[PDB]
Amino acid sequence: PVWRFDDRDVILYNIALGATTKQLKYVYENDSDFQVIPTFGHLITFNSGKSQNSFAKLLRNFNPMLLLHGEHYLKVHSWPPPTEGEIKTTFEPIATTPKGTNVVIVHGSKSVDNKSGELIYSNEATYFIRNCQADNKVYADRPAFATNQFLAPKRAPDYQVDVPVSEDLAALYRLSGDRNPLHIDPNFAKGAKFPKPILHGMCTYGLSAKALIDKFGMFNEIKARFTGIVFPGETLRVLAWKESDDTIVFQTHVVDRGTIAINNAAIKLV
Amino acid sequence: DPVWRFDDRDVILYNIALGATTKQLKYVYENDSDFQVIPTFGHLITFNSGKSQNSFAKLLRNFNPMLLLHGEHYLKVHSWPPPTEGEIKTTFEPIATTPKGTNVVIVHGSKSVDNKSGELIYSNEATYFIRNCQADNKVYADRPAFATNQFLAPKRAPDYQVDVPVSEDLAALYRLSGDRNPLHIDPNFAKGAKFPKPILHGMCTYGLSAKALIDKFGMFNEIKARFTGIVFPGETLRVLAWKESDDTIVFQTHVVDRGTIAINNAAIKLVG
Repeated sequence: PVWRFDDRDVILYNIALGATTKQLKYVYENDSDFQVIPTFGHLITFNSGKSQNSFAKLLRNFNPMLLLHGEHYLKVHSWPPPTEGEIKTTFEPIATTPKGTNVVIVHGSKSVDNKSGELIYSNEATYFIRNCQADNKVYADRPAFATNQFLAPKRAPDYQVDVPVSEDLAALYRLSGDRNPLHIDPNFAKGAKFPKPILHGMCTYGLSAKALIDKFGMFNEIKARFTGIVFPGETLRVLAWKESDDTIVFQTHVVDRGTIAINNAAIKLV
Repeated sequence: DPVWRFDDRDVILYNIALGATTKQLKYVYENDSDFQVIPTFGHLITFNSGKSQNSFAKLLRNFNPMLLLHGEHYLKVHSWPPPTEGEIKTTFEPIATTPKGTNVVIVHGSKSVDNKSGELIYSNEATYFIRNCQADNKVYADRPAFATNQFLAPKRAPDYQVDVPVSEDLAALYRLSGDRNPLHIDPNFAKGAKFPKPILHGMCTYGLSAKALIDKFGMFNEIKARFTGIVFPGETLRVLAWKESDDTIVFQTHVVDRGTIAINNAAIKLVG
């Protein structure tokens, strides 16, 4: 499963996460510090054309409409990550945990440089699937950062920033690979008992990641739990605590409805 | 002859850069029943290949690519509606050349066909104005009347007007459609080309104008315009339009912030 990407993918993605023309490092391929926002590494999901669904063989009675992306963990192993090239992704289940009539699956991936074999990204996605059966198995150990609950300490946030979400952001963001109609088609969305189309959880995650970098600098590890929906046109509020020399704990709040979109989350600074 | 392979992603990215939003899913969602492309999309072969820029620098002397300015553009869509995906093959043929002092005015033509059928999709006539250059004085082919029509704005007040904000970040998005010229994003190159800061692509202004016109008047299959003034990211456009027959909408594009004219001598031909 090979994915060839270039500066156009990088810039399209960076802009979707709020990169501006003031930040030429994000939007301009000839800038001396031209760079990709590291959450870009998850996009192998949409460019590893069939292989991505390899966890399904371990499931029974699997209905895709009943699947939820509950957690995501990403690591960058080669700093800084590349802004162009060719990467090969290997997918492997990490764990399956039967829970009543449902299953929690942890699905792992590793993306390497296709012309040297150098490890670039790794991802661990946690999926929650209703009305599904599976074996109770553990295929691999997980990094501490991936399973850390990252509870916000009982003090004031060291940082707070508001991030308006364009009413049209999902329309742009989906060009990075995820075409799910839930994020764009009102008929589909309302048909699915949503008030209107929702923003991609990974876009919320990225937006959060970008905002945190503007303040705290770059990170090579990120983990978060998805706890609530976000609508385009709404405003996100990122609350952040500096919890070690290494580690920024955060939450992403939705101002307009007084909910929480991202919780149990942190980044590890380079 | 360069082969251009494009898909829904290119179309939506282009359409969004021209101000298309989720209020108009026909421009921004590929599974919309009316999914379509704003037809200026057909010009992109002008900037998105190497044989599109080296194929005319062929009668050029002392050419600097950074000293290039786009002066007029004509586009015709021959196959309606324009495809939202496919493979297109383009042939470039010189139309005319002229020295004007130490600079050079060049009219360069192109025809774009489907790569699977040989069917004519788009025709383009670009007019370039290049600073600090030198060339022969020549004329190689005839031109459609619509391309050389001066389309003088009628003396009456416009039949229609609308303002179009230009995001400070729009050139960064627009250039992803193919024209990477650093003049539109890098202050160093913009000043190298004698502008105070990066300028918006002439073709983005052109396309923003086209999009506003379509919203009011419907689809067109033929467009021509003269570029007469710079536009900076962050400024506000004003499209002025005059209905000049059941067929033809004459327009100008003004810059509200500085009281200048960015596009003049311009019109579209409405589809049937």
